[PDB]
Amino acid sequence: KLPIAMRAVTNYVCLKEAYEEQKKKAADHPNRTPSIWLAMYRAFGRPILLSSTFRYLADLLGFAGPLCISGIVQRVNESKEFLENAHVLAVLLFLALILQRTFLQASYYVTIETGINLRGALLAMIYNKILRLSTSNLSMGEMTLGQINNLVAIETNQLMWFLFLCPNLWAMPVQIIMGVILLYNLLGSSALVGAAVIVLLAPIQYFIATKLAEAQKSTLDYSTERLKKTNEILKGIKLLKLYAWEHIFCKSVEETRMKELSSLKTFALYTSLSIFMNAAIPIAAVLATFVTHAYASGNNLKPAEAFASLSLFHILVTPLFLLSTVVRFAVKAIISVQKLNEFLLSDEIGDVAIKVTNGYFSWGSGLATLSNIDIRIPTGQLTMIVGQVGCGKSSLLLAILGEMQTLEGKVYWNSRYSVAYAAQKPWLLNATVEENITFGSSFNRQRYKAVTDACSLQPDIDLLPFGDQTEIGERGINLSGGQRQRICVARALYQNTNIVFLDDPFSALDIHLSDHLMQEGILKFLQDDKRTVVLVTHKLQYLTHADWIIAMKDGSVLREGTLKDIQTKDVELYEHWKTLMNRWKTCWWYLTSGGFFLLFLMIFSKLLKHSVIVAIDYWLATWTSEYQTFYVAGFSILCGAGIFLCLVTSLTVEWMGLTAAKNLHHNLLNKIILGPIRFFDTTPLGLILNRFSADTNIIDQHIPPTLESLTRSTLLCLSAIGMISYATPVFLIALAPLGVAFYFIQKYFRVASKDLQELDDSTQLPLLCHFSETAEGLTTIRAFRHETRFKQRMLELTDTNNIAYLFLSAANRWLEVRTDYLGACIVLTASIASISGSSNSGLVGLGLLYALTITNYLNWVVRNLADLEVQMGAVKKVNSFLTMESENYEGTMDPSQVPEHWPQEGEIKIHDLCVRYENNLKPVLKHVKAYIKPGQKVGICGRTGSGKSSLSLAFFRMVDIFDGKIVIDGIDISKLPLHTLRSRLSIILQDPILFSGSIRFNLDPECKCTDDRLWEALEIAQLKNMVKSLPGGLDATVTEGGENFSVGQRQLFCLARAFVRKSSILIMDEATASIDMATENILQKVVMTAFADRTVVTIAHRVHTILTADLVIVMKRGNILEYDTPESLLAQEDGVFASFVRADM
Ligand SMILES: CC(C)CCC[C@@H](C)[C@H]1CC[C@H]2[C@@H]3CC=C4C[C@@H](OC(=O)CCC(=O)O)CC[C@]4(C)[C@H]3CC[C@]12C
Ligand SMILES: Nc1ncnc2c1ncn2[C@@H]1O[C@H](COP(=O)(O)OP(=O)(O)OP(=O)(O)O)[C@@H](O)[C@H]1O
Ligand SMILES: Nc1ncnc2c1ncn2[C@@H]1O[C@H](COP(=O)(O)OP(=O)(O)O)[C@@H](O)[C@H]1O
Ligand SMILES: CC1(C)Oc2ccc(C#N)cc2[C@@H](N2CCCC2=O)[C@@H]1O
Ligand SMILES: [Mg+2]
Ligand SMILES: [Mg+2]
Repeated sequence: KLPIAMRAVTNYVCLKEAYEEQKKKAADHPNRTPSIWLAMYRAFGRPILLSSTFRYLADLLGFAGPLCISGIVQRVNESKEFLENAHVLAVLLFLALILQRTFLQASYYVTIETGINLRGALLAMIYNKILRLSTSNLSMGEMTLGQINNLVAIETNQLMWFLFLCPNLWAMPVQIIMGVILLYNLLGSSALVGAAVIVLLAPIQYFIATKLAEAQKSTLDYSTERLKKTNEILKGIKLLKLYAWEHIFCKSVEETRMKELSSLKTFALYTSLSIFMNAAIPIAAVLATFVTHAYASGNNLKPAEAFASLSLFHILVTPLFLLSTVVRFAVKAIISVQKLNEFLLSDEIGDVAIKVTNGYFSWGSGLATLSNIDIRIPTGQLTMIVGQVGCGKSSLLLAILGEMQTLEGKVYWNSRYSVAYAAQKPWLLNATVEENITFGSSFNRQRYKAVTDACSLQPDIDLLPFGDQTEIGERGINLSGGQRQRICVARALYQNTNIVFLDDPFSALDIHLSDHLMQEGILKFLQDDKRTVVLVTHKLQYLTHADWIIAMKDGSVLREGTLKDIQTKDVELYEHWKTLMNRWKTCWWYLTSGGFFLLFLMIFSKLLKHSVIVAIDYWLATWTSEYQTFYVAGFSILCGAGIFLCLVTSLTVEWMGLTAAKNLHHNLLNKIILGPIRFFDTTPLGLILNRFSADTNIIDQHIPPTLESLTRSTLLCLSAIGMISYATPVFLIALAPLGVAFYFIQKYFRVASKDLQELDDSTQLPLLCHFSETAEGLTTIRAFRHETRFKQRMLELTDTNNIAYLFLSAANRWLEVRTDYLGACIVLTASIASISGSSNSGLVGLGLLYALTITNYLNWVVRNLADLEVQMGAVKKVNSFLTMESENYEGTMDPSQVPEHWPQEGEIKIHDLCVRYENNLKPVLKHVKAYIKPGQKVGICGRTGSGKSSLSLAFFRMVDIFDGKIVIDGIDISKLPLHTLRSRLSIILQDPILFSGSIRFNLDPECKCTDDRLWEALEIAQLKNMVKSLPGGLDATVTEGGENFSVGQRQLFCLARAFVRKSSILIMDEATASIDMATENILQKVVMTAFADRTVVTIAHRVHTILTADLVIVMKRGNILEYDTPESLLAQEDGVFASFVRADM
């Protein structure tokens, strides 16, 4: 499989020991952080020393070119002592070249091996950190799941790619210095003038690296923010599309994209300037050197010395080809490792089954949310926790589990035992249903059947494509909320632990499913195993079954004991409870996106640049062919034109890249956000967010540099071929076999590369997904204490990905070795042809040194072409989304007919409405006919899967209608533009989607509302006091996903978000699912007293709420059964509504 040295386990252990030694060294000092760079050096240095040794030997052998060219030229110009023989020197040059290529490839192999080992070790380190970091980092905005995913995907790979190129940073300097030292021998003091111009690259490149570092840090910041906004959009597309807020968030994302593109333009300008200097300081150095020699040494250059010096200049230029690449990658890797080091230095976690005494706990801030927690959980009994929204129940659970730092008090666990946690926000991995329910336990069909029948999952799973073996979660078929929650509770029940913490498992479930889970699942199945159970529920009707009762108010336990104990001590609380219960082509498109003028300007400028650059060498050959003002003047004008064209060609390609990136991302976003909701339901969010993050990163930052390096290399190779063939017209014949050979090796490479490439992208996706599903749901993994198994799985997956990437790199090295030997053969053939069949004593030299150039740059041509193919793949992925269906916003009703206040009355008539989600699917709604008067209170009830939500989303045309007319105030909604319909009606969904920013930003993203109405709304939604007490008032922050607030408070914010709009029709779809009964009653009273004029349709979670409603509808499999007042339906014998009321009460 993977050799032991290359396993992620050993590399991780080595890097971890190095980093722990660094942490010791840091503990030695105050304000001296541990450094990843020294840890990595100490751990993985010896391989890098080996590769550096190979590189130095390669450079020393590369200096054989100058000597051999000098000898060959001198001999063409004019035993065993025949080593001067031209052919002998040519053969020695060929052998030196093959040996240099062997050493270079050995160095590359060692470096890539080390880079892959280090990538594995770093991913292991940050994965263990994920398993260690406290959730208060994500809850308070310290960081986000997206940032951690960015670490795993972009930043670690950026460090790895830099480490591939690392030996250059110290090898390129040396190779340059040696060159100067040799030039000085041939040319005397004149060569010191060129040495100064070359030395100036060090200050210049350091300055440019400073500027690039600043620009890259800014780009990374704005990329983080833009991806945050994009992810929040994609996750909440339903709410945005329902509120007509799509374009507002699109505009904000575009603003952040503009800032990111300004930072990218600074980075491109300074990258384009570094390329200009690396190219034009050699032109200037050649000028200075040879002009000075012309006017200092009276003796002219003999051809041998001239060509030796020119070859030394070529050997200097080769280092500077890759200097821009290495400075770019080093500047990116420095930022990357700053981010990694910030991540790895963060906050980390610190009878009677559980006994908490005098416990003050806080959510990683400094102010206590729980105080005076004196509780005990009796062993093997049912403990129920009851409290209004935001009273510390989930806080209490995650405190016992130790997930929030303790300020005072103790918890005793008569080290922690494995506790089965069913979190309030259910978490599902990307495995099958069976894997999520078993969750790392031996399959037992008897227990599995018992659990599945206690959670009523059987009818729901047999409706799935592959019953019980269908992939679930992100990247798989998306289950409804109730299905996901019941799968999570099934997971909790199936495990063989003794303590089961269930945090409100009945939020999404209806009355029948909830009662079934309570009777068969908790009271019967768990009490048979005699397992401790802690329930956090608002279902007060279940308090009769409770064995122990904890009551929580305002963060502190108000009273604790059996029901009778509470009745005897706190008569008030018991009476309150009783009252409440009432008892390719893509490449051409990328090039053309410039506009047919940037492309042709680029290509013509590059060709002219190389024409002049090669004319410089031809001119030097002709000039030194003597053994003057005219030659100096011609040389100067050629060099100046070369510098100018270098500047132009540098700018053009980067500008092309900028424009292409901007247009690609803009089209992608403005087409994704206009798609139908069916597209987002069907397509996994991963397949879209990856386009937005990884493919966008490639398009922005990876394609322009690869393309420019490819063009430079290919034109250097073509220039060398042209010069050689001109010097020796016979070489063209020799170009027939070799060229053909090229075409073959590449061919073979492809049929493997492609294959391996697919593998390397199919084995990386699991790994990344793991880092996701552990970053999310971390508290669950640490509640079951399955951290060891997840570490093992991460090591396995990273080993697999490393095997795949190692084979990919091995194929690349195969092709590179083959092309290097082909280039050595090209050099040999050109050398022989020039020695034997060239006219002048100067053309032999040009042919030889340009053959050397061919060998030097053909390798880069091949490598960069392969990389550019793999990246045009990503451009193809991004372009694929411009063929989406676009929701029809146009509308047909003339805007003149639509009044200025269209829902002015709020009377809805639904005539023969039949709704389906996709064509050739079951009609969820069947010939429903409804008539709600203006200013009428309508309550719709039914069992899960009865089309309540379909009937709700019908008004906003998020479900495709087969037949039926929905007339709101005399207008068929089918004619209106989508926005005038979706903006003038307000709907409160069941899932509390919440965006990052202030409270204001979540209540009115347009900022078109005064603070007074925001306070009115937050008063109706019962959140006025909590916001008044919050640090920043209405400007208080809301971290991504609303994690810093309770679930109930998230829902109440979602209710205020609807109350602000103040439209005439309010569709409340199970809005009080997570709200407790105490808050829910007062909230309903206030909403009825405030919206008494408007028309509200309430799809109710409990029938008690819709008892005081003007009209009641009961749905059953898409059919309205009873249509009358609640009194009539109650008085009907054996009626459905009457049965609902008994169960709910
Ligand atoms: C000119 C000849 C003799 C050698 C060609 C390369 C070298 C000049 C070396 C010596 C100094 C090196 C540069 C000096 C330091 C930096 C900055 C470094 O990034 C940072 O320093 C962080 C940014 C910051 O300081 O805020 C990235 C590598 C780089 C460009 C180095 C790249 C390789 C350089 C140019
Ligand atoms: N992840 C979190 N990070 C920081 N503060 C939090 C977090 N969750 C809740 N809080 C704060 O803790 C207080 C208690 O909320 P908690 O999380 O215990 O809700 P809960 O009572 O379990 O929820 P509900 O009963 O509505 O389902 C709230 O004021 C909230 O501000
Ligand atoms: N996103 C969806 N795409 C296709 N069909 C769905 C989707 N959601 C629900 N359904 C189907 O429509 C029917 C009614 O679902 P729904 O309207 O969600 O019921 P409820 O009113 O209880 O929410 C169900 O039988 C279900 O199979
Ligand atoms: C004028 C010369 C000495 O200086 C430069 C400057 C920039 C670049 C580039 N890229 C290349 C070169 C030399 N060439 C031209 C073809 C191969 C090579 O090394 C030039 O012969
Ligand atoms: Mg809760
Ligand atoms: Mg529903």
